[PDB]
Amino acid sequence: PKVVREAKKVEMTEARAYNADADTAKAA
Amino acid sequence: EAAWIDSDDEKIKVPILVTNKTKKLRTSYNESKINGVHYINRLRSQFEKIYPRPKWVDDESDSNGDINALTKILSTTYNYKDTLSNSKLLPPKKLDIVRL
Amino acid sequence: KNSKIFSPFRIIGNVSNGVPFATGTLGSTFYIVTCVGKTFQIYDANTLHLLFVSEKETPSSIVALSAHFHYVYAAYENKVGIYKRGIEEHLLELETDANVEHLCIFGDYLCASTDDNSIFIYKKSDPQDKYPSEFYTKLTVTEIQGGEIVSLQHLATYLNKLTVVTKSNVLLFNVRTGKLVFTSNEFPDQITTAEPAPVLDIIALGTVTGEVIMFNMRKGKRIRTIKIPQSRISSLSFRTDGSSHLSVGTSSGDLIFYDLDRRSRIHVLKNIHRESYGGVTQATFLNGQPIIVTSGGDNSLKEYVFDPSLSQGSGDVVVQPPRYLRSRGGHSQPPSYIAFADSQSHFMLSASKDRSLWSFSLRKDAQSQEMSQRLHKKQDGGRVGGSTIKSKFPEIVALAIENARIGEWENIITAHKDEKFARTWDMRNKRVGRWTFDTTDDGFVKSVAMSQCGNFGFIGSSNGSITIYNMQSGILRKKYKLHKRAVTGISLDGMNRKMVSCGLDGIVGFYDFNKSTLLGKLKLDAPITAMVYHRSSDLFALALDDLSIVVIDAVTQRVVRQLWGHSNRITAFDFSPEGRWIVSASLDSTIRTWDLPTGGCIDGIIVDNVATNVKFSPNGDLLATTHVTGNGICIWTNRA
Amino acid sequence: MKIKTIKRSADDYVPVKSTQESQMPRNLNPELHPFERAREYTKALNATK
Amino acid sequence: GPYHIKYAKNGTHLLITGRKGHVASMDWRKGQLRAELFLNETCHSATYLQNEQYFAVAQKKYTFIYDHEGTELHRLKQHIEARHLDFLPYHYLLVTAGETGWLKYHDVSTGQLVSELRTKAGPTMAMAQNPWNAVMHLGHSNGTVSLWSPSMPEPLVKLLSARGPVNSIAIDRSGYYMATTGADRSMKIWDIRNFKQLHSVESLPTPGTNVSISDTGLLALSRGPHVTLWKDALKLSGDSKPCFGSMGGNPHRNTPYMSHLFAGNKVENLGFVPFEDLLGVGHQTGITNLIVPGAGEANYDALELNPFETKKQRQEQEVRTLLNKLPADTITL
Amino acid sequence: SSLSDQLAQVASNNATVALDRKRRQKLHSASLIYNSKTAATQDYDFIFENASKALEELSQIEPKFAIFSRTLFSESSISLDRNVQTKEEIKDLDNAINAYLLLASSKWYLAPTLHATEWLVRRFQIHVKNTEMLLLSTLNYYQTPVFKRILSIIKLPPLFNCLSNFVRSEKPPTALTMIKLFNDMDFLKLYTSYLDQCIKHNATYTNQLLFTTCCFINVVAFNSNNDEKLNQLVPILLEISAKLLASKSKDCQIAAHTILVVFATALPLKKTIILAAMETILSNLDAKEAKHSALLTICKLFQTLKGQGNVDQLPSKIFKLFDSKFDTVSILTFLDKEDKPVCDKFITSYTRSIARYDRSKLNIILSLLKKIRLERYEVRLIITDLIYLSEILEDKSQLVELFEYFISINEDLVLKCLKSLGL
RNA sequence: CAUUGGUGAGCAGCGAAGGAUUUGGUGGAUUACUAGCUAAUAGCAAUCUAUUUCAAAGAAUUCAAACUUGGGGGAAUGCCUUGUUGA
Repeated sequence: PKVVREAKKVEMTEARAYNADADTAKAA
Repeated sequence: EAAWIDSDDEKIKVPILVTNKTKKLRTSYNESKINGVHYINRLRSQFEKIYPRPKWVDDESDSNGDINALTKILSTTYNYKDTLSNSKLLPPKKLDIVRL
Repeated sequence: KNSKIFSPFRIIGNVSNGVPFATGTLGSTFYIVTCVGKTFQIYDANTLHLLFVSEKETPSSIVALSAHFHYVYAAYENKVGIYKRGIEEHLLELETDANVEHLCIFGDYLCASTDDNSIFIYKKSDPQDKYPSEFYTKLTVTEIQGGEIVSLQHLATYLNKLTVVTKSNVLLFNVRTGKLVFTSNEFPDQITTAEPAPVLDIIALGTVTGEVIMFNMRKGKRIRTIKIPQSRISSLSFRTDGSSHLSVGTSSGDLIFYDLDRRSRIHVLKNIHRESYGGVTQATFLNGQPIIVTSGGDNSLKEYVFDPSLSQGSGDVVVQPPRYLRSRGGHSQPPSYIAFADSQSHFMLSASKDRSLWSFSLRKDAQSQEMSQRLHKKQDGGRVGGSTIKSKFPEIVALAIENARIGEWENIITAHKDEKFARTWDMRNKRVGRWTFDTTDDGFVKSVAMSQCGNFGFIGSSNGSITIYNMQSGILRKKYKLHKRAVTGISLDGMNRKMVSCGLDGIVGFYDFNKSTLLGKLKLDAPITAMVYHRSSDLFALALDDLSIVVIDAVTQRVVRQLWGHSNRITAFDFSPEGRWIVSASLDSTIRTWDLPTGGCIDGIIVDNVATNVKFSPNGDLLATTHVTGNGICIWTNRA
Repeated sequence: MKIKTIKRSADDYVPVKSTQESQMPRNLNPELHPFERAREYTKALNATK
Repeated sequence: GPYHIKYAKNGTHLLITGRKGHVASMDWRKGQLRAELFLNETCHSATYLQNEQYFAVAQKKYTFIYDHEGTELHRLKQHIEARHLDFLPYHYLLVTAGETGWLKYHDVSTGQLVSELRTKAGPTMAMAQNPWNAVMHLGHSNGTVSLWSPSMPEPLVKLLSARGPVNSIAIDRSGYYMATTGADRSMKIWDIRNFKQLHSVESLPTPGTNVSISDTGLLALSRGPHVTLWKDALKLSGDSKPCFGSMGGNPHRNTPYMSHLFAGNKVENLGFVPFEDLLGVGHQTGITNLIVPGAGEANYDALELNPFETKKQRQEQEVRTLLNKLPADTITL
Repeated sequence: SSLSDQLAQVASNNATVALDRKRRQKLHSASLIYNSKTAATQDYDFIFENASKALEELSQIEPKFAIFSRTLFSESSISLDRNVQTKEEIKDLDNAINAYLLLASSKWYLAPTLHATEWLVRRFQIHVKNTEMLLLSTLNYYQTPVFKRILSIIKLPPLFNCLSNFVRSEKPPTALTMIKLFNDMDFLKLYTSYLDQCIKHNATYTNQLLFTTCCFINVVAFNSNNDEKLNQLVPILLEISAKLLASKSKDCQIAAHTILVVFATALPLKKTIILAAMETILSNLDAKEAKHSALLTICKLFQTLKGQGNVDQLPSKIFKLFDSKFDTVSILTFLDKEDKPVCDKFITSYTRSIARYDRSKLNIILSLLKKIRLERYEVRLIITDLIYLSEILEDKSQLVELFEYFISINEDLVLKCLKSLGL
């Protein structure tokens, strides 16, 4: 027999992300 | 060391506890306002904790006859059969023929 | 060009035009904001359904797009429009007379960049607002600092700083004050794209030859360079699952994945988007997943995934090639012929000039499919013969359908271009049907028709002949000859009784059909260019050649109405469902609605872009027209 | 942050040989052994019978 | 449907019921699947009955007792509409408590319905068993819990617990505490021996949909799609009561010890895996084991329940337990 | 997906944990030497005694193994378990297992290896956990009863399905099975990684280097049709060819030579790629055997390329390199060989390079042209190079001498090229 | 003479750098498209907790409660209902 290549159902786990909207700040 | 320096980014003063997303930067349960340099250093470390640091950024940079050459030109070229050369000699076992 | 009966609704069958789309996380999940000319559409990135559509058509095309959590910013001609859930929430007019090229939003600041190298900064009035509105300042790029501006970026952890990648160098501005804190050394090429990496400090710059420069901004020095030779780089995205990968998307359609730990080339994907219409205009790795979304100006949007390895321990030395998860699309080229399939006004066939016949959906725009052309095994026990490298059928220039036998034999006839037979198509299975219908005197099929009962298909040729074929059996039944010049329209009554044919010798011939007599011969002035029959009332309309519409009562066999008033040739036209109006679109860029009782024009629209087909729905809610440029179908309501 | 859980070794609770009777661990928490007097009364009544 | 977990007392096997017909009995460590039934009446709950060899499921109306393979043994007629099942396993009594509001104790070893009690206060909303005691706490829509026993027509004791109905009760292993949770967004820790409430939490943000007291006195509460766990709430000191937040670094409040919110689900029930430290949550789309690093007890006993119990050890042992079954009639308070 | 299939993948996860006394005799009775019942009766302390004795024998034969006595074969290694350990710890244990399997892949016809690796099999379940490194190590013994044994115990990974058919059999696997293993592709990626690791830790030998050679040859032969398969199999074999050259074992270098030769005669590679092939070959050439093989190889590669640019000069650097590595008397005795490989294209490329870069050894040029029988267009190119050389240089005696050699053979071509340029 | 029954060896005819049966896997459709989570007029999405507790409001059938049973005879002891003796 050869090698089997069959596709498995892809489901989207989540991941974190940075934020610009913290990244900017304010003078005094 | 870097190649630029930001006078207002050091003289600024920023709060923390006003936003859920960044209450977790603090080291004490006292501090509420940090200046810009320590804010930026905390924030860099959090970026590290979000997206961990790899090998390709950090450990490796690009900086008679060599040894690397076969691998290098393989990296460069993408379709390695010589076709473009006006080969003058009809190559064997696969004919190229079009019906008119 | 305000009208009194019809009003515009939306434009079906557009997915992207080539502006780089924008993406937006929303929580744990992703959406995709693409722009189609003067609108933007928003797709569930997991399954690609049409969530939202921009509410009102913007005054000009959209130059730039960007998205964030709930808001999406489009920068058309001069202004920036902030929209939430589609509806316009803020206008933001930039105090200049030059168009807005690029646009980047980070923190408190929105940053818009015009074309005469200037950067406008809009700052939130208070950070408990949700999008910025105070004008802050206006940073400018003098020609000695850099070339033209190419993109705006904001790398992580950079407080109040803006990375402006110009055509020769990269600048760093301190946008709160606005002192140019940093300039990079001049790159010896043209910079074409830029994109920030999920490592710190590092922006990946793609030049105009195959050279991607990983450039470290805190130090200001290159750390890596990667040479594709002879390609034009047009996209860069950094796979951030944890496997250090890169997708460079060239402007020829190649999409080349690099493995940056092991300095290798993982893969190529070749012709995923067309070389002509732009190649790969955007190609992004969704943040956290092995999913890439690519989109190109051939009106298509695609999604490719990465399966995990086959090997247990060896892991990330055996990398599986990336396969194809899912996609939507439309025509690449403008459409050629449209026709409503069914009498709920659900589905619409439409053939387009890239030879492809889609069937669109008016309700849900995921139900729309392309009708495949995979031939059937020849019924004779022989071999069907064509070039082994396959290509689509010639452009489908006439098309007629009946829904009365759907499921039991074929029910579309199509007539291709510079081609001498018709092809029966299917509509249930959505596939090429098993019969091809010749014309039997060497004459290019000029028009086709189908009986009401769905048994017979008439194929008028261009040397006058009429051949009639059974559709269950594809087999030739009858063949009349009355015309001598081309035959440009065929029709049959709903009692299978009287047949009408109109041909360029200015003849309308009426036949009986149960028996085979010739029942009359009417002669007009000019050549006859199109016939539309209307069945319930037995009236039909012949678009003549002398710029006139002539309505004829197909029973008493005489001309009943004559609609003058056009000024150039008449492209296409259609009776109402109730037999009362004619809509007719003509090459002076007008569409007119005529009333047949009073015999006179009661409406007219002047269109900026010539209309080339016009078709009512059968259940008479809508009017679908199609235009000379722009891939879509324009849908219109019915105030009557 | 000292996360430690229960890690039972199989080689502690089942013998690697084949000819060796699988060991019984014990624990005398009366909470684990609930019905003292009813259980023993029924062993007395069974023994009588 | 939404699912429902039951770990076999031994620790090894698991039984999941759906809500449409999907019942399955598995081994979960070796992955091997014992049985699988696609019966289409809405099942509610299930239990193992003594081994992995027998189980009993509620159904639309009756109770069906199946084999280890799902060949139906019996159709229990007299248990009409049993929304709740339990098995009290030294006395061998299958206990159902209904929607009729009748409580039936059934001896699954000889096949003879021991007792048929009338709980008059309406359809039983919750049910748990004192394990040290084998006495059934049924919690009733008045807001009152009631302790029964098979040889007594009247409730042994009534315990006015909540205002409005009683969602779920769960009793300690040591037989000495009871946490109950109620639809007026409440949760109360009672001291069953001496029958005094220790201490009570009176405003949860959404009703306590379930509770469970582990094999180490640790408490798990579940409120919709949230699962919260408090450690050392089953003490008498007033300084134990489960708070949700520490008012600025106050070392007397008992902030939770673990937490997990599922996002779209809604947790149906929950149990603790017996001798490993996990708790199994059963929800609308499956099963999950959350690793809870204090939860179960480490060092079990082997003359009662091995988790490594072979085949011969099983069949010898069960005839020993049958031979020594306590009468139905013992069960005092 | 079904409850059955999710449970199946659970059991695969917890595949080596003894949850029962029955399962524990299944696991523990799989073993390399003994039969089932005897193996399942004995215990870890006995197997360790046998293993320590055998590793002392192997340390005598090969002295690298004392480190493994320090770290995987101790009394502490009696005690340790594999399933009770966190993932960092498991990764390290698999590093030590992989390094052991390398540094005794070469001794697998020896009862001491049988006994020592049998302790690794039973205490650490290498036949379940890292089988891919087990099989890629002991692969080339594919007839010896030892490999039949190893198949009989192992559970075959997803890339070894050909043997999945052959498992548990008295016949061995056959050569065409091994070729079809390699003729799938993702296996070629895997095997290449194993060889890079093998090279970098320096444990190669003629037996297995022959076997890998014979399989890369045979893969190119079976793919000799599907030009897309060939064009996509270029980077993998040419990566191995480069790394295997950059090694310092003459056996490595001969294997890389034969791979390059077969691959370039099966596919027409570009000129720049044959040039860099020569660059790497020469630039790490030392040994005598490799010198002879490398000469044959470069002649064959240049004979393969054909088109335009057919017969040009080597560049300066490659020419100078070739001169350092090879004397003109060495190339002259090579042309004095009896067998005489067809080497005309390289000879005339070399000659044009001499006459454009050295301008002295023209006596040597006449020697070379006396030795070999070139072709007409090579004559034309050489004669025109010499014409230009004459018109840039003093009409020297040896340049004259070359000219009357061609006058001896083909006055008329001299006349024709003269009509191209001159009188 | 048939065969409307197999198994084959061959033509005519069809016929563009091949053709014909069989089968695994994934994607999209199958109802008519308004985005994610939470304690929800809002925040989060890099985080809910070192304001997450308070106050208020909130306690009939003083127990309606198996509308839920295959048929026929019954019921020691149970259970149940009505009476009753002694506290």
